[PDB]
Amino acid sequence: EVLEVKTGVDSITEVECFLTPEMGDPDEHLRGFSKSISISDTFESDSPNRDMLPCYSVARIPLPNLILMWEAVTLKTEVIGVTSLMNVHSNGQATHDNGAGKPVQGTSFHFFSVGGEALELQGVLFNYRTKYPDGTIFPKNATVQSQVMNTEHKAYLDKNKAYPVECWVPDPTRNENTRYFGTLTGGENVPPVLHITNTATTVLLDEFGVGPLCKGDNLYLSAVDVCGMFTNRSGSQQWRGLSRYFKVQLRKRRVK
Amino acid sequence: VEVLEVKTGVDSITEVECFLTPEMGDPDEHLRGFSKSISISDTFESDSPNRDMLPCYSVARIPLPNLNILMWEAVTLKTEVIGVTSLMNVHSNGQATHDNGAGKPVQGTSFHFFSVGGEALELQGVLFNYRTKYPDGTIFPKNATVQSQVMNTEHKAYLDKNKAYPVECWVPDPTRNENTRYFGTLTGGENVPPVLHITNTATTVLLDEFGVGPLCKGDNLYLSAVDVCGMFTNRSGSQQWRGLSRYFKVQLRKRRVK
Amino acid sequence: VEVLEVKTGVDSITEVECFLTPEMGDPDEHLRGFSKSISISDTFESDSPNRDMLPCYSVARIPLPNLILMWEAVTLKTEVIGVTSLMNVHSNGQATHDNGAGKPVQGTSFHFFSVGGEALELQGVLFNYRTKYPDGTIFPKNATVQSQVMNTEHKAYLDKNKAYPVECWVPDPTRNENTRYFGTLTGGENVPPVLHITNTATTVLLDEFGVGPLCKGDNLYLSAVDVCGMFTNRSGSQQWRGLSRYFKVQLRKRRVK
Amino acid sequence: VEVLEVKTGVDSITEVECFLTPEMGDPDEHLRGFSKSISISDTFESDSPNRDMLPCYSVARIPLPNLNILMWEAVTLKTEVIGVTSLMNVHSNGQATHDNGAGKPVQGTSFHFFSVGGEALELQGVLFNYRTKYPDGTIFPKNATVQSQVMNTEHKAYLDKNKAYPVECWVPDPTRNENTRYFGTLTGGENVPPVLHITNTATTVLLDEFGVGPLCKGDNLYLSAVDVCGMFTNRSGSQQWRGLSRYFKVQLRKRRVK
Amino acid sequence: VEVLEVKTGVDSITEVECFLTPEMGDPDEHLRGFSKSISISDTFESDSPNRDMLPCYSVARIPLPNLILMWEAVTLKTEVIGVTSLMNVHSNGQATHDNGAGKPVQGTSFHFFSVGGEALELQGVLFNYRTKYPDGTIFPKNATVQSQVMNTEHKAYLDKNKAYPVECWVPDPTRNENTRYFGTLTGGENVPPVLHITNTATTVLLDEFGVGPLCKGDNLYLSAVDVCGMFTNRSGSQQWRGLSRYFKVQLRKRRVK
Ligand SMILES: CC(=O)N[C@H]1[C@H]([C@H](O)[C@H](O)CO)O[C@@](O[C@H](CO)[C@@H](O)[C@@H]2O[C@@](O)(C(=O)O)C[C@H](O)[C@H]2NC(C)=O)(C(=O)O)C[C@@H]1O
Ligand SMILES: CC(=O)N[C@H]1[C@H]([C@H](O)[C@H](O)CO)O[C@@](O[C@H](CO)[C@@H](O)[C@@H]2O[C@@](O)(C(=O)O)C[C@H](O)[C@H]2NC(C)=O)(C(=O)O)C[C@@H]1O
Ligand SMILES: CC(=O)N[C@H]1[C@H]([C@H](O)[C@H](O)CO)O[C@@](O)(C(=O)O)C[C@@H]1O
Ligand SMILES: [K+]
Ligand SMILES: [K+]
Repeated sequence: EVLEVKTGVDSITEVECFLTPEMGDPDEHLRGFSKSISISDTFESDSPNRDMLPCYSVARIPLPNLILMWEAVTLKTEVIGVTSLMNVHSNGQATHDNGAGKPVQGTSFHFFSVGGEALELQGVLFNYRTKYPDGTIFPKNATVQSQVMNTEHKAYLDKNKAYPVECWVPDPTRNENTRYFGTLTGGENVPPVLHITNTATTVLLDEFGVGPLCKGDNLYLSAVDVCGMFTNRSGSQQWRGLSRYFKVQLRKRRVK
Repeated sequence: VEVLEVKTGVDSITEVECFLTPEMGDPDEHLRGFSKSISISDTFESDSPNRDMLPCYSVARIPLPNLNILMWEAVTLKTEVIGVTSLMNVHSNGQATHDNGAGKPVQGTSFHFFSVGGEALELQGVLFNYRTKYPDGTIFPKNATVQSQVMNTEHKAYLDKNKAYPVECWVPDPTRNENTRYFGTLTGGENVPPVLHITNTATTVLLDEFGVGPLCKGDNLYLSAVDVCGMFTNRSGSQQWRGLSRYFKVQLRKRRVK
Repeated sequence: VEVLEVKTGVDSITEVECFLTPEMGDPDEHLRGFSKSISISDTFESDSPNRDMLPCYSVARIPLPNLILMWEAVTLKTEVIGVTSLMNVHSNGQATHDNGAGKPVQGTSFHFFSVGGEALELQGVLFNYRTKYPDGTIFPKNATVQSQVMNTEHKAYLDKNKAYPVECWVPDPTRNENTRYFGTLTGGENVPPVLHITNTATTVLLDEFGVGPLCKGDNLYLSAVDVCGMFTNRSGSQQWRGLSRYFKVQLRKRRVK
Repeated sequence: VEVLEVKTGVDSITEVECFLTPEMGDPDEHLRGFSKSISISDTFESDSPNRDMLPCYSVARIPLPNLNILMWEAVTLKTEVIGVTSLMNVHSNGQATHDNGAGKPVQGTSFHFFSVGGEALELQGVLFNYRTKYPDGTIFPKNATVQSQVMNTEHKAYLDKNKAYPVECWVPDPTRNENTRYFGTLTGGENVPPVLHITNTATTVLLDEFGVGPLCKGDNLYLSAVDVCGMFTNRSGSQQWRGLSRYFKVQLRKRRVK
Repeated sequence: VEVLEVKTGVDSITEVECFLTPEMGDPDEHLRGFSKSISISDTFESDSPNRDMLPCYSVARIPLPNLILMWEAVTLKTEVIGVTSLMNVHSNGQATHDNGAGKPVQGTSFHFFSVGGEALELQGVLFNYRTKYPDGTIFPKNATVQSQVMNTEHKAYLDKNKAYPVECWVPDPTRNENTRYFGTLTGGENVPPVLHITNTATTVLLDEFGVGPLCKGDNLYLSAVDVCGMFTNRSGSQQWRGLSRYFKVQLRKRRVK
């Protein structure tokens, strides 16, 4: 039972933060990058290293202690550091003789969610025989059906640096208390197109005028911003991610 | 059928929620969601695709709570492609984009399609090449002539079976389908990027201009889909179609008819 | 003419539903919907395309129930029929790369449709005024170099099928008061077809005064071109490929003076 | 001026319909609508384009019915590029896309621009390379300096002559042009596809935020255009700009002013 | 500060019109609007771009009529000036193919503008934290590996021209309450510039409460980046090319307490 919104000065609050990307971080200098990508010699021997796998980012944000629940009403969000991708001089692969370095480009996934509980995930595997590495949380008891839909693969995005992007998507059969948005753009030559502005707001209310309700006074923010790949001089390629800004406005809602 | 009032009350609404798996060909026990690698005939008349090389339309007939004249009326749809991020696996015996590079991602010709109706989707056959010999186990335009390459009105069918109706020879029949709402996009070209959006905040309203949605004959709801995302290229250069499942959530209400 | 009131009642509306087949050239008895392989002239002066290499505008004149009252075209639903046929990448096509699938239809496309109460009015514009157009086509006559940009002599009516080459003629924007036309040229050898289908989309044909095309002599004119791109066979030769277009038009009776 | 009421009555309105032809260079008696083949200087400093290699802005000054204080106010515009299908001629001395293939279509850098005003379009000069030597017979930014490569406010002109103002060194002056409405898109890149839409159902309203359109000084309407569609590549690989004409229909009404 | 009513009367509005020139590096006396040609470091760790190879943010502080009342920015018209200059494909560029025209400016672009009542607030993000940024630039200091994703130490104001490298800094979304900013990064070596011009488009600068940027000390801050892409020289060497941006801002007097 969702009842009335509380009003008055005390009745609203705001959460602001940045979620850093988790692209694999293969050494102490490579925060925001994955390990260079290697290709298995056969389909059945696919065995990616942990540091080669971008993962979902998640933050649980504590809210002012309050039945009243905080209701998330609006979101401003954008990718932070878009202009860093203009560094075309840091030992990249020249576009042609005497040219500048190739910029970050290729397959991207840009995703964010705001919810009153952890994002609920459904597993789908490109190749069910992929051996996922220690330190990741991946679909278990994979079968050939996992390549299209195996309803056994349910999870909560409840840990950082853990749930690989390629194994998991938001579960559309759940997530009633979350609003999620994502775009996959695939292809090795896809250009990043990244917009920034402090004038754009997304409303998180459903068709009944109710936003995510924050259980235990916690707000869940999740993101992925794989921008593409950086190509080194040698031709090796690494995923590159960037952080995402969130500003969420919340109001006190009475519930029964 | 005269369409009369909508029934109200707690009893008057129901939801259907499900996923339709893709039917891309499934050439062996490890390759669910993929087709056989594509081979090319040497002439038009020798085009003889194997069944497991042909993506087919997916269909589900969903029984609804029995009525009875009341009919369930489909009012809204939420839908999306499930597993979009799986296409980020660029390390599983793909063809390197260049020396030392990552594997080429799934890309190229795609068809994304879905429909919700109160009866089977009605199909019209159109053939790229009327001399194509379609394989046993598929249902395809019969008595094809050269006119079948542009329009032959003999080729009518119902999407009434799974793993049967090849995508490439059938489309929704625009002269029929009064009791279905359908939506599709073909994006052709060997290098087209998949652009796949997901969100739980988007709803499609299924009502026509008179405020009437599909009416479920015999208390059955028909959901149909194709989500050929593109082709996967193996190390050898061979290419296979790759498809993904589609989620449907449909809200229905009871409607009286006479 | 003064346009007056719309008639009402059961008898006052009618509907036209049909398809227009493409006219791409049809170079032999197996290649309906395709053109002849494209050949290139050595010079502008030697450009001499054969008839079966030239896509043409499609047109249908549809008689309406006999009726001063005129039928007024109010709405249109339209789509390209057979879009999924372009997924046949296994039929004598040039491979994308070694061991790869066949190339799909792609490259230059023209998608066009019109609904009018009389024939579509055409204006001729020539890429190359020295092109010798073939017998059996209807093309701009007395062409001069000015025909490459605008020669007002080249006026015609789209009044015959398999006759008016697409590359020679466009809708005349200076006329066509009694037609609604819509078209997009997307040029380039690698452009991807993007073809949408749905039975939920309607185009309203009324102008800014609330008046649709009025059907002179109780004839409705439908015109289309749907050159989807080119098919490349294993030799590398390329042919235009077209598809049919569905039309459903709702009409109502209108009094005029 | 003080803008007062609009006149009404049958003869309070008039229409202008015409077309503007492109001025691409016209290098010989057979090549109207094309430029000369494009060549490239050996140094930045030696850039010296031929007149016939430089597309120019098109302009027409259209006399309106004599009024006298009343002025014609331009209210709406319909406009269209004329001859878009001509670009389907891929069989006329073109460079084949690959062995045995069709000719390459017109593609690459385009500039599509149109304006409607009650006086000549006001131009600001900006030079890619301030040391470019512009040819006799063109009107170009004079006394160019390195600052002309980004902004030199000395370079002001009126679009008041045809075959004169090269496209590449002039743009509409956004600091002026209060009595004109202008619209343009530059799409740059050697493989850019032309995307040209035609319809007689699209109208642009020319009224500003105060409900006032361009007011035609001396009963003259000014129409300006550029429609460089891309480049045509011939068999040798050499490239020429190709332009097309633009149709304009403008509706005007009588406005009292003081 | 409490925001109260807008003042009316003829005296109550003003307008600012200006252009901001690009700061791409200007490697010599002939190359205003271009950067130095781009060179690539031999190792990732040794990235060390020269100052004249780094485009920077442009900023102008514009004094307003001296006035508690404050000038409130309400609307903006803006566009890139000189878009057609990119049609110069004949000035010692690299031919796209044998006998072809020169490659146009293309590839990675950043188009950005802001209007505020105080300096734009910046947050630093580094592609490579071991990049040695050159003397004469203002760049994130005490860089660590966290600087490659988010190091909140890297805060700055866009308070100087020719100083803040584009690749190091973005608008700080956690600040800028009194600024409206808009930007698009389009990355990739072959992306085509798509540049629209028109004098008919207005951006409204009011927030959801109907309040625009309020100009502290009667100064308006305008900021811009218009890196259009790269020019490729005949040798293959590449230089960033930028263009100026026009701003017209309408302001009104607002009483505050
Ligand atoms: C951004 C960056 O750090 N780029 C460098 C990359 C990068 O650190 C790794 O690829 C991340 O996984 O490393 C480059 O050098 C590597 C390792 O130092 C290569 O020379 C590879 O070294 C190996 O030892 C290895 O397995 O990592 C052997 C392998 O054969 C080498 N690979 C190649 C393609 O030569 C790199 O080029 O990948 C340097 C780059 O600046
Ligand atoms: C628009 C323009 O001015 N283009 C010229 C460029 C340009 O001035 C610089 O690249 C700006 O940084 O210079 C070109 O010639 C240069 C020198 O003027 C080259 O020959 C390079 O000269 C060097 O002395 C240098 O380091 O700058 C040595 C270097 O090896 C040379 N680089 C190459 C690739 O040959 C140029 O091509 O870059 C001429 C161009 O018109
Ligand atoms: C995803 C997958 O299984 N790929 C494998 C394919 C397919 O099994 C068949 O082509 C299906 O027809 O077969 C290969 O021999 C090949 O063609 O190079 C090896 C490749 O690793
Ligand atoms: K007319
Ligand atoms: K001005």
